[PDB]
Amino acid sequence: QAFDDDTLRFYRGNATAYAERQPRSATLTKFLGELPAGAKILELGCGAGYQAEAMLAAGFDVDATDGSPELAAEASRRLGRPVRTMLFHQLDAIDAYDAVWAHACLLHVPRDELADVLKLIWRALKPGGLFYASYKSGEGEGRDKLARYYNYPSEEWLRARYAEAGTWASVAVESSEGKGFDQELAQFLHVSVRKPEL
Ligand SMILES: C[S@@+](CC[C@H](N)C(=O)[O-])C[C@H]1O[C@@H](n2cnc3c(N)ncnc32)[C@H](O)[C@@H]1O
Repeated sequence: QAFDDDTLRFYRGNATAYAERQPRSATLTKFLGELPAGAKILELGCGAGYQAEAMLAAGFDVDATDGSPELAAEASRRLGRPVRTMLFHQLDAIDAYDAVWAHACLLHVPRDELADVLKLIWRALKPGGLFYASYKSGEGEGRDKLARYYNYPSEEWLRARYAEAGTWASVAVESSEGKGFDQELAQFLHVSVRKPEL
């Protein structure tokens, strides 16, 4: 399957504690700066909704979603708006979003299913749309002490999967250094791609 059960089970049993941590906004600010005001944005794996809240306040039309009903519930309370429950592989929209934001969530997709998920995102994006996704880098898939699955890919592996998923007009990648929820130091790869213009 395109999702890991124990990963989702972790978020559904630790939603209160996890909802207390706010993600860094550096890459979000850069992302929004590359979009027109009021852009239509789909957020995948929105978690507690901190970033969806920021995007909405910034004037964007955000369709926030998360695979965990528990976290989606927390996000809906924070946003005062509907945060729907949706697993990545359930996406089936076509040319509906100017951009897609997926912060530290597609890293939970089983390696063999990532390309297919990226293809769904390609289809959901409008021509010329921007898609950002961050991943925890590594040299092989694994699972942390909290039972969360990570695809732990290299930039080269990610680029190969993105190329198989579809034709991208451009692919930009930058890295950052930060501590994960498990308090372990980790490197994150931020992939920003553009869907070809009409
Ligand atoms: C590390 S959290 C990041 C939440 C957020 N974007 C942030 O940076 O705070 C990983 C997110 O991916 C979501 N999740 C895990 N598996 C997923 C799946 N297969 N479909 C969609 N959501 C999923 C989890 O519920 C969780 O909210």
